[PDB]
Parts: sequence; structure tokens; C-alpha cells
Amino acid sequence: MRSNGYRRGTRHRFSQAFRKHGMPKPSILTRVFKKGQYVDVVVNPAIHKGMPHKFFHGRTGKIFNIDKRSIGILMNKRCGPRYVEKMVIARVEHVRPSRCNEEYIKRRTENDRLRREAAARGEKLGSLKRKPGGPRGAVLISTENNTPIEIRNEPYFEVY
Amino acid sequence: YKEHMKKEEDARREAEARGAFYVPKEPEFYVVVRIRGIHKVPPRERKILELIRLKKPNHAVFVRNNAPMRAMLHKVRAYIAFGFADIHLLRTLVYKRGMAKV
Amino acid sequence: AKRKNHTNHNQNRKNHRNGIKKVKKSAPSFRGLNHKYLRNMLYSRKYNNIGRAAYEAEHGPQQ
Amino acid sequence: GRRPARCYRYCKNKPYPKSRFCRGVPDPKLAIYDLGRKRARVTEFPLSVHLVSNEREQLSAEALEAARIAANRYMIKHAGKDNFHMRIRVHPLHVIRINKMLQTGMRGSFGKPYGRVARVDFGQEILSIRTKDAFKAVACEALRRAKAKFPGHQQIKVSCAFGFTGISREEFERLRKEGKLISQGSHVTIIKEKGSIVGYKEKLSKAIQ
Amino acid sequence: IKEYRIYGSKMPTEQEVAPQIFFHNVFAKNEIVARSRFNNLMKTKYKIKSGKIVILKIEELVEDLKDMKIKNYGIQLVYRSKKGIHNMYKEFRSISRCKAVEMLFNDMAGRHKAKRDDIKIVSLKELRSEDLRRDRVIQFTKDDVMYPVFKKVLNSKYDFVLKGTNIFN
RNA sequence: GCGUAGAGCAAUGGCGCGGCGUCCGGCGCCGGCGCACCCCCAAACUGCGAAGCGGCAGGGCGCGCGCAGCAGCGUGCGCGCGCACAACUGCGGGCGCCUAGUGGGCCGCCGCUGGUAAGCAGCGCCGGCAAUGAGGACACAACCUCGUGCGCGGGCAAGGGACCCCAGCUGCGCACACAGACGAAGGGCGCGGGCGCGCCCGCCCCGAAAAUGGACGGUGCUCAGCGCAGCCCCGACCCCGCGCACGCACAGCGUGGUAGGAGGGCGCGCCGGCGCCGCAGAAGCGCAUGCGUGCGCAUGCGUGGAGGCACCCGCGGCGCAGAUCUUGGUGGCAG
Ligand SMILES: [Mg+2]
Ligand SMILES: [Mg+2]
Ligand SMILES: [Mg+2]
Ligand SMILES: [Mg+2]
Ligand SMILES: [Mg+2]
Ligand SMILES: [Mg+2]
Ligand SMILES: [Mg+2]
Ligand SMILES: [Mg+2]
Ligand SMILES: [Mg+2]
Ligand SMILES: [Mg+2]
Ligand SMILES: [Mg+2]
Ligand SMILES: [Mg+2]
Ligand SMILES: [Mg+2]
Ligand SMILES: [Mg+2]
Ligand SMILES: [Mg+2]
Ligand SMILES: [Mg+2]
Ligand SMILES: [Mg+2]
Ligand SMILES: [Mg+2]
Ligand SMILES: [Mg+2]
Ligand SMILES: [Mg+2]
Repeated sequence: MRSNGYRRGTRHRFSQAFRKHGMPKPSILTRVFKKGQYVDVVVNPAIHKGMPHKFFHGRTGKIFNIDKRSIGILMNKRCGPRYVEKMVIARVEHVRPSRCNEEYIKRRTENDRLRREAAARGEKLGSLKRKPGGPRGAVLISTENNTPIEIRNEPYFEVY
Repeated sequence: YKEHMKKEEDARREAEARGAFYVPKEPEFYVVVRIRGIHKVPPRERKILELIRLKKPNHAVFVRNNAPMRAMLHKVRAYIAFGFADIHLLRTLVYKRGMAKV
Repeated sequence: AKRKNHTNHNQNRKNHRNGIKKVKKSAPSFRGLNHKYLRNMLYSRKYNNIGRAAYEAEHGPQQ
Repeated sequence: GRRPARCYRYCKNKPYPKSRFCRGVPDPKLAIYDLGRKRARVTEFPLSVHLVSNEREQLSAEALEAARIAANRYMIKHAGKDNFHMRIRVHPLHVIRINKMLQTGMRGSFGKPYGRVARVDFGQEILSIRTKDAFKAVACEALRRAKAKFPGHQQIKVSCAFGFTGISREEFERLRKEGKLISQGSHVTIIKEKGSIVGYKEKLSKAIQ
Repeated sequence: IKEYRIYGSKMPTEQEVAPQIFFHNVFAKNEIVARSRFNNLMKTKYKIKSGKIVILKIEELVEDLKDMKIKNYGIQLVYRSKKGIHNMYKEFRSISRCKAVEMLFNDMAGRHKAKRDDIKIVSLKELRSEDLRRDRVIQFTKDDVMYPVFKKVLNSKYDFVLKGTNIFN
């Protein structure tokens, strides 16, 4: 029932944090961007031009296009029973380079290096799967210098 | 099986020969029984019971003792009874009611 | 007469019967690309294994 | 002409104060929130008794005035007009509405401001009396004359705190002897080692004892 | 019900190799309630939640009833009603510790409708006759106490029998 | 990424008293104002901020060479060589075409909005009814259990186990009010426990008044009430096992169904054929028997008195319980 302007209901979404107002720092201009790189759209409300829709303010998408001042981003949206790919054009002030695949890239470049080096020496490594947290280990807790302490239920008293 | 179990009992009584407390490594699997019926299940809980292959009540499976599987068992813990089978419960479940998916 | 205005009831159940289908994979499109970049990429594809100086030595002024 | 208080008993709505959006609400009849000897110093009334709500409900401003007069008349007639300071804790900030409907019925149902209520919680003090220790039984009796005016269950508690400060009577007595308290009338400030030392010595200059 | 002494601690990590061992004496129906009552006390006395607790030992504290006399037991408990949470001290005479708390549970249920899960036991102490504070349990500590049975009890299961047949005696 | 619950008065906006003052006014006091503490606060307040959710990632990489009008020293794109299968669990998946019905909903849970409230009105999420039988709820669209072919055997669920009515015994308490069996503020030297005469906890009592005679479902029950423990039992189409039917891509798995769609058959008038039957009795009809999940089919006997059947094909005015259906006949009413 609410009105359907382009920034509807963005009182908190398109605000600035406490003691973090102001125009963006020039250090954002030294960020590289490449096609295929994932980015997080998070709107800088001090920058009024090139602002994406409020729908994409939490979303993360892959860059398909790179412009003079802006970036094209592929972001899927649910339209009923389907994901529809939207092309989001955003200024670079409204995006951050995403750390979504940050630990995957760190894992991949090391593991691909280790597979290359093992193939160089004629060996091979079978599987470098991430092992999840299994069962608990067996423990040994000695009572040497660690005496067991009784926990008791205590009588209910109230302070007033 | 007897040698593995005897080694843990010998590890446990030697620890209480000293002051220590020894609990072994907890088993590599849970045994899970579907308790509640198939009705009125929310879509997350209905999905987890599908991935545990528990599609009717009084059905039992083994799930791995993983950290992701423990979180799956926790979210449907109002629908299942789960715990730790020893080797006697493992072998009784498979030899008495054990079929193959071929 | 006055009746129900709106509900989203049964909509998530409807939308998951045939599932939430993904974006259907396609050939890569030049829709949305930078025009100066796309113009230059096609020039690199046009003169891919033969250089431009060798291409215009054959076909004359290619513009 | 006033509706019964069972119509506006419970905290049904979101809190709805007098604001720029809700104007035209009349003034509450609860006019006074501090009775007895208000100007009495912090160290004159050690005892503190509280009327505490055992309900989540809305106390009417009319009941807040009626329990005010019932408790104030009893403390005057029995403890005397100088031997107490009774503070009304809750303030009637929530505005209740009346539809009042030719008879429109439920069309355009949002009501006009009808009255003011105070919204209380479980364990929230409604009234509080600070007295000398001799008038414990008087102050317990004046509060049970106040809770007759109130809906639901209330409980009279004798608090171990010293008067209207949060500090307990044993802990207040120690810091009063240490010189660590500066009075603010009904409440008090505890002198800490956090200031500049020239300001700390001015703080000990203005202490209680 | 049974008595359990359940030993547990924080799960040892590389930062804390030997955590402090705790134990709780629980009167519970089984070990799963006993683990549950242990996990709340580690959650509320300390801040160790149950995901980071290893339960080191669970033992059944069972008394030897070799000659089976009746002892006196003074039970300090904390029970939660529908209205609040209160302290009570009840005295019972019984066989064992695990039977005396069964007398506590049936009495708090009969007299106060306190369910078994609404009751936390502060302490259970076996007492002398001289230290008993309830005069009702003191009467049966006297030697040579005697009373008759006034309730009629049947000597079989009957539906209908003739009038001459003794059924009570 | 969020800004809800909570929390906070620190900014915005309110609330309220004291305290302080080389502040102002009036006559030390009173009132203003200022400051500091504090108080009550906020759907349209926020220095904080959960539970909970949302997005994305968990696979291709490395190297080399070509190309560009882009760029000014990169970025893309071609091509080659080499490396290589990436948490857990489950499991076949993707896409297209045509078309129906639907577009009055309702209910429960949790979260809400309006309203004195409503079996009221309006939302969110999930589940249900609608279209979901069966068991338990005395009966009872939605509650609980739980799904559902046709049977047999077992075991149970919810719920129960005085008699109706399948199934109960052993112990420990408590209560007396035509109570249990709708209820408030406020009460009770009523009884049972507990704490320091006052409190607290259970049960009971008073407050407690409606109109056909009457409803813990009934009988009734004062150990059939209110509590507990132990062992046991009863109880669904659930679960298990077996057998059969049907469907499936068929060492097996599956089985509810309105609107709706689809498939395969049954039946009717006639057609092109093809096998036949009939005055030693055809169709039709009546009563039987049999077959068949079912649509229906076949026979026997009786009647009937001249046609008919089966199958394959083809055409269709092709199947009735309803339409205040149409037409005809006949009842009850009613001697
Ligand atoms: Mg502009
Ligand atoms: Mg009236
Ligand atoms: Mg409301
Ligand atoms: Mg808020
Ligand atoms: Mg809040
Ligand atoms: Mg309605
Ligand atoms: Mg059902
Ligand atoms: Mg039913
Ligand atoms: Mg029924
Ligand atoms: Mg049985
Ligand atoms: Mg019977
Ligand atoms: Mg079945
Ligand atoms: Mg069917
Ligand atoms: Mg149909
Ligand atoms: Mg024919
Ligand atoms: Mg035929
Ligand atoms: Mg016709
Ligand atoms: Mg007809
Ligand atoms: Mg019909
Ligand atoms: Mg007639």
C-alpha cells in the first residue's frame, strides 16, 4: 500500500552509520575491478548518482560490464517460480569488492600449486577435500592439580 | 571389534588408576529414528528428513557424525530420536532388518 | 461487495511446485557491454590470426 | 460517561503517546507525581516501600489520581504531612482511543484520543513512599488503600534500598560515613576516583556528612 | 528414580588443555535427564553451554541395603509453583536416598501439585533422630511404636461372593 | 545485507520532581532561566542490537603464444600446452509445446493492525480444510494422531483402561462443596503443607443471578474428584510382514481425492465386412443362476411369434435421478 518510488522505505537502508557520514574517501578509487569478479552492492547514500535499486543493497553479483564511472552487475531476482537475471548498473561508490569467494580463491591457488608441484615430481595427490568437523576426540583430563568441583542447586533467595 | 573395545576399556581403567578421566572418541555415526509422522512438517524440516532418508515414521537410518550432520539433526530434533549405537546395535540393525539399494 | 484485498498465502507453495528455476544458461551476449570495449573486442576477433596490417594489405582499407 | 476500565485494561496496542501525530488529547487528571515533603533531604527518609504491579496492563490516569489521593490522605492523617515523601512512578503517557462512530459503525474506525493510561509491566513499581522507620505500618497501609483503586494484582514491597536512591541501606550508610555521597535531593551521587583531583577535592567539599 | 553423579567439564582445546572438572549429584529418572540437569547448571552457574561440554563420567550412586534399616532424611528443596519459586524443607524416613526423594516427589505432588521437573533439590542429608525438625517423622523414631490397621483390604480379586466368605481378613 | 525483540535516553521529540547557582525578576523567600544528576517514555526516536533471515562462494586453474582501432603500458578476446575434480547429505536433471480449472476462500499456530469486543474486520509466515477419508475427541470442515488399493497377521499412535465401551492393577498423598463440571477484583480461626501473629503454596469455600426439564456424553461416582509413582493393558486404513489387484522404465516401488486433464474399456442406433443363429422359436420381457473391481456380459426357465447375434471397421441426434425438465401413465392424500 506504500508508495512505489525508487527509494521507498529506505530510511534505515540508505542511511549513514553513526559518526561515519561524509563523502567517500579517495582510496576507493584505487580498487581494481575485473569482469567476472563478484562485488557486494552496498549503497553509499552520500553519492546520489548511479544509485542502484534498494532491492540490490544486500545482494552480491558478478560483474559483466565495466564502464567509465560505473559497473554492470548480474543479480538474480525471484519472479514467482523463476530466478530472473537483472542487470544492475551501479557506480563504484555503491559497490565493494566481495569477499564471498575469498577463502575459496586462497584455497584454490594453493591447492592448484600443490597439484602442479606434485605432478612435476611425478607424484599425484588424490583428494584435497575440506574435511568437516568429525566426532569429538577422546579426552584425558587428569585430576592432578584440578580437583572436581561440586555444583549444587542453591536455595532461591530474592533481593529487594 | 572385541580388540577395539578391549583397548578402550583398558584405556579407561588405566586413566582411573591415576586420577584422570577418559571418555573415548564418540562414534563415527548417529542412529536416527523418525518418531513423528509425515503431517504438518514445515518445509525446512521436511527437506532435512528427506536428506536423512527418513520418509515415514518408525524408519531408521545411520547418519555420519559430522559437524554439518549434527546441525541437520538438531533442526529436526522435534521429529526424530537419535543417539549413539554401539557395535551390537549396529549389527542387530543390519543383520535383522538390512536391505540393499541396488 | 467488500471482500478480501490481498494475501500471499499458498504463493510460496505454488512457487516451489515447479521449483524456483534458475536463470537459463545461454550464449554470452553483447547486451549491456561498453560500446568502445565491444567495438575493440570485435576488431581483435576480426584480425585474430592475421594481423590488421596484413589484413588491410589483402583487403585494402577495411573501413 | 467514561467507559469501564475493563475496555482499556491490557497493553493491546503499540505505545501511542501525545506527539505531533496524535494531538488533541486532553490533559490527564493525574496532576501531581510528588507528595508529602518533597524538599526533604536524602538522609531524612531511610525507609522505602513500593506498590509494585503484578500485571501487564494499563493503569488509567483516573485510577492513578484516585490511588494518589487515597494514599496521600492516609499518610497525612497517620504519618503526618512532614513525615513522608510519596512519588508516583508511572506516568500516563499512552493515549487510548475511542471509536464513537449518522452511526458509521466500523467504517473509518481509527479512534480519537479518549484518555491517557500508564503502561506497567510485571515487577514495575507504581508508587513509592519514603519515610522514617516508625511509619512502616502506616505506609504499608496507605499503599494497600492505593491498590484498591488499581486493576488486577499489586504487591507491597519493603525495599532494602535507602529511600529513593538505588543504594541499599547498609551500603548507603557506609558511603555516607566515607564522605562518598553528594546529595541531589531525592537521590544521590557516589564520589569516585575518576575526576581531576582538584575537582575530586571539590567533590569531597560538597559531600553529605 | 535414581541418583546420578555426573562429571563434566569444558571440552579441552589447545588454549585450555585441562579445564576445571565439575560434578553434580542429580536425582533423575534416567541419565538423559541427568545430563540435562547438568547442562543447565553449567549454563547458568558458569557460562559453559552444552555444545562445549564433555560429560566425563556418569555413575549410578546406589546404596548398599545389606541389613535394610530405615534412616531419616532431611531434604532441602526448591520447587516452582505456577505462581512463583519457593524454598521448602521436608523430612522423610525411608530405605535409601533414592527412595526418600521418591517420597518427596509423591508428597510435593500430593500436597502442592509440584511435578517432578518443577522441583530442584538443594541437599539431602541423612539425619539422626535428634536432629529431625518435623514432629510427625519424630513419632516414628521412637522405639516400640505400634498402631493397628483400620483400612479394609481384600484378600483376593472378587466380583461376587457369598456372604459368609471372609474377604478382609 | 537487515535495524525487529531487547536495550538506551546519548542526538530528535516528549514527562516529572528535587538538587545546585559570584544568572534574572519580584518581595531570606518565591518565580523564571541555566547546569549537573535523575525520573517516566516513543509505531511515524536511535551511540547499541539479537533470535532469526537474505545474497553470494565452495571450481576450473597454471603457463605460453597470437590479436585489438581499447589502453598506456594494461584489459579483454582468440589459440595451444600442462595440471586437475574441488565441504556434508540426498538425488537423475534441464528445457520446450498445447490446454484445463481457478482468480468469493476459510481455519489453526506463531507474529501483528483496526476495534470495548466479536464465531468481527484486515495482514505476515507455515500448516490445514476446501479436495483428507480413518482413529481419538459425546456428536463436531479445520483440533490431536495420522494419512488413506483389497485382505490377513503382528506392533503401536493420539487417546484411554468403574459400567455404557475395547482395556487396571499395585502403592503414596490431598479435598467434602448437589464439588470436581465457565469465571474477576475482593475475601474465608475451612483443611493440608511451608516460611518468618504475618506471609507463601495446594485443595475447598464466598463473591457466583434466567427464563421448556437436563446434561463431567450418560449412568453415576466422595480412592470414577484433585496429584504422583511403578508395572501392565486397550486402541487407526499409521508402522511392520505377507498375499492379491492396478500403475510404473516392473529381482522392486507406489496406491486419498473436488474443480480439472489423460488413458483403456463397457453400452446404444446405423455402415462396410467377416463368422454365425432362428417357427425344432428371433428380438423384447419376467424370474433365477453364473461371470465381472466396475461399466456390464452369458446362460436356464417362463412368455413371446420374426427376426437377431458376435467381432473388426466406419458414421453418430450414442448412455440420465435431478433441469419449479418435457410428454404420458399412476399413487398417497381419500371413500
Ligand atoms: Mg541529478
Ligand atoms: Mg455498562
Ligand atoms: Mg490493536
Ligand atoms: Mg523501534
Ligand atoms: Mg522496544
Ligand atoms: Mg470471519
Ligand atoms: Mg487428515
Ligand atoms: Mg475426522
Ligand atoms: Mg470420530
Ligand atoms: Mg497391544
Ligand atoms: Mg470394559
Ligand atoms: Mg500404509
Ligand atoms: Mg487414486
Ligand atoms: Mg472428477
Ligand atoms: Mg444390437
Ligand atoms: Mg453386446
Ligand atoms: Mg441427444
Ligand atoms: Mg427419469
Ligand atoms: Mg446429476
Ligand atoms: Mg391423484
